[PDB]
Amino acid sequence: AGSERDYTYEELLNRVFNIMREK
Amino acid sequence: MEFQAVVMAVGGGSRMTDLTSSIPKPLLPVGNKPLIWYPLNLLERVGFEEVIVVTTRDVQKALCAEFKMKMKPDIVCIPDDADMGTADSLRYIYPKLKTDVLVLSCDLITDVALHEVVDLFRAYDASLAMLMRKGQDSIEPVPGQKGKKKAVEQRDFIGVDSTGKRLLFMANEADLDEELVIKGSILQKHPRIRFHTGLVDAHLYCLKKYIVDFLMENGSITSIRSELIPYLVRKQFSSASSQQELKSLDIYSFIKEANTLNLAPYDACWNACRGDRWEDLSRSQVRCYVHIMKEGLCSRVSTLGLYMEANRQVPKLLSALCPEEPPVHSSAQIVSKHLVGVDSLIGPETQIGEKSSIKRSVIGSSCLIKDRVTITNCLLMNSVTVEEGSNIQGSVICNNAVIEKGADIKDCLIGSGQRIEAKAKRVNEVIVG
Amino acid sequence: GLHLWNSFCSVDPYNPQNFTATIQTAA
Amino acid sequence: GVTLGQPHLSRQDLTTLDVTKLTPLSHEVISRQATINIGTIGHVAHGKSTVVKAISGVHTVRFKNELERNITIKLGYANAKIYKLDDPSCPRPECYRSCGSSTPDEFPTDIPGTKGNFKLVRHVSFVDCPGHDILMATMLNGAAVMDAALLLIAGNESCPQPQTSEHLAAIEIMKLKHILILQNKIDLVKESQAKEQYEQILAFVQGTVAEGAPIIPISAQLKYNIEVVCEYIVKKIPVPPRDFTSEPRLIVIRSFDVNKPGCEVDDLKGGVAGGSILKGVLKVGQEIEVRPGIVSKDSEGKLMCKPIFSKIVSLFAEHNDLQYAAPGGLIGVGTKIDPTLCRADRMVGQVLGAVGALPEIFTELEISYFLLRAKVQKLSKNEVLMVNIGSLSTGGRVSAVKADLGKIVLTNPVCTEVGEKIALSRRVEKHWRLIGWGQIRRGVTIKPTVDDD
Amino acid sequence: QAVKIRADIEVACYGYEGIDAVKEALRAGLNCSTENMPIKINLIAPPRYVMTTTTLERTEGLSVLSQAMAVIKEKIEEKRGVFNVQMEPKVVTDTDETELARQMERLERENAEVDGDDDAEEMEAKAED
Repeated sequence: AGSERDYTYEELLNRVFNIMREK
Repeated sequence: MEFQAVVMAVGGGSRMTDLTSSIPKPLLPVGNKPLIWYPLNLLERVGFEEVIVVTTRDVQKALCAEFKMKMKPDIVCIPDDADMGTADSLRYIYPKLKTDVLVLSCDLITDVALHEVVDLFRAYDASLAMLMRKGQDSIEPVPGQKGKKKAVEQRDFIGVDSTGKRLLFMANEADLDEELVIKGSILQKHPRIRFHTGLVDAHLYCLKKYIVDFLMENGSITSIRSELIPYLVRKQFSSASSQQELKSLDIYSFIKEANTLNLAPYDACWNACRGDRWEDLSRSQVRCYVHIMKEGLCSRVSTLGLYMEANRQVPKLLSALCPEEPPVHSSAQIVSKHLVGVDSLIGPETQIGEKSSIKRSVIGSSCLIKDRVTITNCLLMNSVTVEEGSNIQGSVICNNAVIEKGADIKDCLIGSGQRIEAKAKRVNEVIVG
Repeated sequence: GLHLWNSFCSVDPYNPQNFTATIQTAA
Repeated sequence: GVTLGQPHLSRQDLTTLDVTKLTPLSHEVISRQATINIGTIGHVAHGKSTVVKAISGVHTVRFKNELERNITIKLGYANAKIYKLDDPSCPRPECYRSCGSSTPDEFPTDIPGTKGNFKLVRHVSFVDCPGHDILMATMLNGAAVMDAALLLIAGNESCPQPQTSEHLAAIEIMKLKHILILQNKIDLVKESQAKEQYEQILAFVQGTVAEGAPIIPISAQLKYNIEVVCEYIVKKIPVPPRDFTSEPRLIVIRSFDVNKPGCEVDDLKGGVAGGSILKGVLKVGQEIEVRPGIVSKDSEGKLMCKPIFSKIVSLFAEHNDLQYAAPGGLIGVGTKIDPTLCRADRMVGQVLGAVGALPEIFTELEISYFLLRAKVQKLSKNEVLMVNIGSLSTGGRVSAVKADLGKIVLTNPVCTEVGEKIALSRRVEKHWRLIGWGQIRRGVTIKPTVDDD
Repeated sequence: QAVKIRADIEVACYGYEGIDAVKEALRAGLNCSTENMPIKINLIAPPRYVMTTTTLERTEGLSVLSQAMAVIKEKIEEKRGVFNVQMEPKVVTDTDETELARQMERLERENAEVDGDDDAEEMEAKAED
């Protein structure tokens, strides 16, 4: 999420997982 | 021209809710032929070639082009919604009918001859004719109801007078409490009558176009066999001296008939049909009568006990109806015949082996059998996979029944895809599924 | 004509994949 | 040609009428019509209708009593215009705005804290089907045109079902690699089960052209936590190259009539037929024909053929009014044929093309078949079965077999070019499960019944 | 003292003119209308049409409608069309109107396009035997 050109799968997994569960 | 038969199969016919099943009732193939095509056989036999059959589109998709009768079937898709009354169903198809009607149910399995009813109809030219039977005392092994269950039903009273022809009174005790009542003035004309209790109806009714014409305008009428016939039998004498439109549309209004010759002449009426007086039989306000038989088989399938009885009690009528159809079927891969009950049926795509004695019962398609198997006075039905160590004593089976090994059962009633372990018993048929 | 008919459906003559009607009449 | 529809998009000019565009990336197509069609697969336990509606809305229609045919394939489709949000600093999917086709080509940003005017990427149509084998059977023989595909791989289930294996077998047959696998039900699935499903996905995508495809999880059952797809529908944007100018050919997938009872004489309209245009550019006021036409078994038994023709008067897509249509997506035409022939999808499986573009019309043919499953019996000699071509199902009659070759006659006339594909299914159990497919080798022409008065 | 008369007609065309043929033909009929008896060109479902007329004299109305579909028949025959007469001119009652309206509404309901977004199909059994 820090960059724009391509992204790491597991970074986005952790980000969305944290967003959906706690906030 | 003479008649226009109608077969009524709108969901339940009279009341499907009395029993529970996964298949629509007309679609149910008891005796390896679907039940609705038993009345069709007699309809063809008497000489009819037109059947206006009313049914849901689901069943029309369901029977999947099985049999091609030589009739002229005209299937009409009833609206699905929830349910419509019989009178409403007759209302929906009004434009097609032109002559008299011969309304029929979709569950009548019978051996009667249709000669007597039409004979009386042509003879006494009345407005009704019913086929009725003395109530059959039903004694048989219980339908898996744990042998402990009783029900209370109305004791209907039906007052045929003297000769077993003219019907004058019909009612039931459901609304009554202790004792019945009569108008009284009838006894001054017919001093001696008699009563019958616990009989069997048929829904095989012959009507006349005035009845349906009157029915169409009236909106309070919803069922044919529930209120219409009692209303007719009541009006047979109620206000008969008062009369014999624009006020509840009196039934007496729509009766106009005479004797005039135009393309269909008639002979001199002085001595043509029992001519003794100046005029005997030319005018009729309303007349209701029945033909009461005393023996044979004229049943209808509306419960589960009737289901077992009809399944087990029509193996011999099939041979008389279709003498060129053997009870065995060459399409089935029969292994042995010496251990097969002669008084039993078997369908296509069946596998058997040692000790596969299907005794006095029925079996359907895709059936697979192994050693130590009997279907003794039972009903196995479609896509059944059974192996060694099996036995039944009479029940209902359906699609995807499975028996693995050593399952010896008595009165095994089972639903779709219900796996059964070894060494199981079903002394009470219950439901399971 | 034989024990083969089995209607099972509408036989409408205007089906363009099975046309059994006056198709194209003229003078 | 000329196409505005709504004031949101500008109007094209019917003056130049030049095929020199020849580009999927044109200003008045990426905003106007969905020339890029994408499929979605996954069989059971996912409910792709929900995720498709999440971007477009309610899709697919029926008629209950289809009448006449009752065999037309129940393929559904929808349109959506993807337009990424423009922001100097967008923490993706903050550079996302994609929604339906109502919004104009370049919408003025109204997001809190930022302004501007964001453009779109490319109009995209989505295609699906609520049946398992019918969808692969239909796109096997070149009926469903697509450039990419998506998979839902249901997360509320066990290890990938044999439905997945069928799906990879089909796509391997199709020689396409632009397939995005999208994990499902991440909301109900916990971290450990998500890792297990991810490992299974990697262990099962190997050995296929879909290996290495982007995998991303979506909580589609609740239609919530949809951010990841909201960003990679823009990020994952492979180029769908396309050729446009050639000759107009079309396959009719459905037909109907818009007239209502009680309509007066002056307000009578012709029937409408909707299908997919394969190649070429269709023009308003152009000349179009349908080769098979009306079939009529005469006293000889030969058909009537009669490739009837009528000038096209009106064309449209979805709700807009478009002229000079282009290949891609699904389009309907309000031809001038009498509605008594165009009512209730009377005849499906036809062809539509310009004058002089009538292909061969063979009824006896030879094919090259391929088996798919492991062990299987060879093709049966003198057998009755069902054949599926374009969007059309019929009961053929195979005559001869040269081991791995077959020559077969058809009970109904068929309009096809030699070298296309074919599907074969055998009547078994209480239905016809598909057995195989093939490519037509050569065809003996039927009697040339193309004639006119 | 008036009366209602109804007739049933079938018209179609399969040449190159198309629907523009029959639309041209049908508007010929009301072009031949007399000054006082009016005729309504109504459609209930293609390729069927219903003729309805209010009148006071039976013979003139029936004769004028007869020559009406006669000229329509010749005109459509000039275009390689079809022409069928099914229900002859006949006096009409209120019950006939009510039943025709009922069947009209029923068929309009049937012809309507129903939603088919359902994601489940009955397709494991499609045999025809």
